[PDB]
Amino acid sequence: MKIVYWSGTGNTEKMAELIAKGIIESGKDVNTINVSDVNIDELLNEDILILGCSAMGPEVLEESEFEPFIEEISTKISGKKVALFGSYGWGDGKWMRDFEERMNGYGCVVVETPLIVQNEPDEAEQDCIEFGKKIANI
Ligand SMILES: Cc1cc2nc3c(=O)[nH]c(=O)nc-3n(C[C@H](O)[C@H](O)[C@H](O)COP(=O)(O)O)c2cc1C
Repeated sequence: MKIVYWSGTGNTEKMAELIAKGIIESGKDVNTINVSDVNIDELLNEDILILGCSAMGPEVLEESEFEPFIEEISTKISGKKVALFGSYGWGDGKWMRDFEERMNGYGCVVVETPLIVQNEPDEAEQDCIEFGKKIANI
């Protein structure tokens, strides 16, 4: 499996590692890839796309790297299963409600409720691992 994410300070990156840990504990292999190093073609061969990005700018997806990536794969993901996650600061998840609506609008099936954590996981570490376990059972 593959987990693609963008992280500015390391919060979403830590979530990605914990989600990966959950998948691995379930007995499956998984690779975490920063959005800057992804290969769209190899990624589209995956049955489930696991995507993460922190809340950036005015409650939007990170603009210089993550957003263009989403726009690039948008036309070729209809019917695919996707799991979304990310860290946020002062808001209440607006960017994620929009992200979920967007993915659904592209024809994707959002398999689980998006996982959002405020700031660094810390107390939510097990929640991240459990999310990976749910994804591994799909
Ligand atoms: C320029 C900028 C804009 C941000 N905008 C939002 C926002 O609109 N809503 C929110 O809750 N957090 C916002 N944040 C806070 C981040 O989402 C939060 O610090 C998160 O933990 C960062 O995770 P990361 O290290 O994975 O980037 C913003 C942070 C920065 C640097």
